[PDB]
Amino acid sequence: FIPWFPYDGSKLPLRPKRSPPAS
Amino acid sequence: GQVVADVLCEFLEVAVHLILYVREVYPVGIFQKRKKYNVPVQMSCHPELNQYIQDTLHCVKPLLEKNDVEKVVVVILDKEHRPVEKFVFEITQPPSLLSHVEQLLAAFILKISVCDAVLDHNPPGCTFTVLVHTREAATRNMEKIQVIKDFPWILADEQDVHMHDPRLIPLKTMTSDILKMQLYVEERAH
Repeated sequence: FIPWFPYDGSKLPLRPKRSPPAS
Repeated sequence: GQVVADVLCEFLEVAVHLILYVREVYPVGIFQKRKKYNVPVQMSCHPELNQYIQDTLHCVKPLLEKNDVEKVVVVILDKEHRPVEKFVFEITQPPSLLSHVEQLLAAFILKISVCDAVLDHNPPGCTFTVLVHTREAATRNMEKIQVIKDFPWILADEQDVHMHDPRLIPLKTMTSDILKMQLYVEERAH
């Protein structure tokens, strides 16, 4: 088993600006 | 057009709902037992939580139709906003009577349950966020994911993403003419 897309510090991913409701 | 992007979002919604249940990000009182892909799952009945998950995947869907998704990651963060766990869905799309896709997606849902047995319990008070790794660099076109007007997306930075030498827990790997997808867990040492 090997991951197909190893963690690349150059290409940062997208993240929702909002946060989910707290528990 | 083509529809495997439509079934991936509903799968990711079911997978996110199940991860929040198995990793205990939310109390059992907001979850109910439903059936998806002919397997029992625990779906959230919290409206604000459901609207967050749906608004997240409603923006991921157009990127899947364009073949612009490497990874969709569910990230569990401790009370100090540090990633304690990452559920990485590596996605590849190679070039309608296809319940084969569902029976293949159902196997990913069945594997998620084993996280309760192989992962150490998360700290109390954890939250979560979703990371989307587009194929084309997100900085090139930031507007491609801003499909919902009151649900903006921003670039994550290293604090939301980085974990120092995390333990890798492989869950499932599938290769087919239909779909190629891997699911594994990056777990903090702790």
